[PDB]
Amino acid sequence: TGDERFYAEHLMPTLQGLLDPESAHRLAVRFTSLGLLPRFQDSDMLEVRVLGHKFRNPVGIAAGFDKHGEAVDGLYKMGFGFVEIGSVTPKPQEGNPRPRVFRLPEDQAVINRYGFNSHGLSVVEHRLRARQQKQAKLTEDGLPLGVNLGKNKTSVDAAEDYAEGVRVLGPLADYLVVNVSSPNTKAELRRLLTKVLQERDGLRRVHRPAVLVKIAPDLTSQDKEDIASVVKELGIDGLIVTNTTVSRPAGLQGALRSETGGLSGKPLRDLSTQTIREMYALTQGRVPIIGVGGVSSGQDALEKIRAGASLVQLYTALTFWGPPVVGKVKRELEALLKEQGFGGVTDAIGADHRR
Ligand SMILES: Cc1cc2nc3c(=O)[nH]c(=O)nc-3n(C[C@H](O)[C@H](O)[C@H](O)COP(=O)(O)O)c2cc1C
Ligand SMILES: CC(=O)Nc1ccc(C#Cc2cccc(N)c2)cc1
Ligand SMILES: O=C(O)c1cc(=O)[nH]c(=O)[nH]1
Ligand SMILES: [Cl-]
Repeated sequence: TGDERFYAEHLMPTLQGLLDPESAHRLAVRFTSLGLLPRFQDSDMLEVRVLGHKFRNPVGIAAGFDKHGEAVDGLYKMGFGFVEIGSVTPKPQEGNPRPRVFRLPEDQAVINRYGFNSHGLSVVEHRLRARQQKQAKLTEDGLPLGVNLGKNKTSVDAAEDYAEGVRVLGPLADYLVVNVSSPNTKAELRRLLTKVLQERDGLRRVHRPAVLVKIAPDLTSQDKEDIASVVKELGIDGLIVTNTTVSRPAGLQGALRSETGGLSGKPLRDLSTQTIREMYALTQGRVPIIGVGGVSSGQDALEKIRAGASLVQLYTALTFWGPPVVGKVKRELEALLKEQGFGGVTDAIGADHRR
């Protein structure tokens, strides 16, 4: 380990006693944008090709860490195979009043109710424009960029909010995420998606992103049936499974366990894996899934891959372990793939459903 141990057992715990969660978040974004990051060689086993793109490795940074697109380059430096920014809202909005981010150290969990604090499409548009061609080279080198699209608190036409997002940031993105799963803000989902896809199809070819839908882990069985049906009917390019949970699993110990918000981290892990498993089966393994929820090790990552994920993301784990957790997850995942007889990540995708 080395750096891993220093960060996990000394640094992060020190920073956590000195800074509230949102200050820590804000300072992490600044340092990451500045390249102030701890100083793992990518191997051919971790490469994934999906959503029409090469991913040097399958470990991405989930939405919500870089909501405004300020640290994209620093996140590739940290070793993420792909970066997702957002959620971005059409117009700028401040989000919920503070405090709105809460630490549950005894559960390796976080509760957040940011409320889609966003700089807005226009600010984020120019931020991405200033590095558009640098990003084109990154994408070509297997380091793609995703943009997560939200809706303003006050909007009166949710589908037009997403359509404006497709129009404004779609041309700068490798894939788009239609986030219909924040807990902080069937033919009707079909209405929404039909309209996002038509707007996406209306973009010039070199500027035409894949479109993914991100779902909650709190869906009824009927909701998952209806989502799987529409996704396959409309040709949605993939799913992100899952957002945070508004449930509170039995056994939470943190004093702030009853704060309103979505719960992330280790108590969400297997709820998210089970939702990946179900969605993979309802879509017959034909719809790429990015698996997200409580990933902090190679075993966490592989369990979601085996359940049906082509790619994984993490966020809360970064808040406890720091940047070295990216190399840790990737090192452990490679070793586990060899240990279980998988030629590479690709071979492991959905492996549980074939056993
Ligand atoms: C503080 C915080 C903010 C988040 N903001 C967003 C967001 O704006 N949009 C989004 O789709 N997901 C958001 N998420 C969800 C993450 O992208 C991810 O789905 C979730 O936290 C599970 O992964 P994790 O357990 O590894 O963190 C947020 C999560 C956290 C903890
Ligand atoms: C809620 C939340 O976002 N929490 C959080 C996220 C990230 C960090 C960090 C960090 C870090 C550590 C070393 C170098 C650099 N650039 C950044 C801390 C807290
Ligand atoms: O901005 C938020 O509060 C937020 C959005 C989202 O999609 N997920 C989450 O946990 N929080
Ligand atoms: Cl648990």
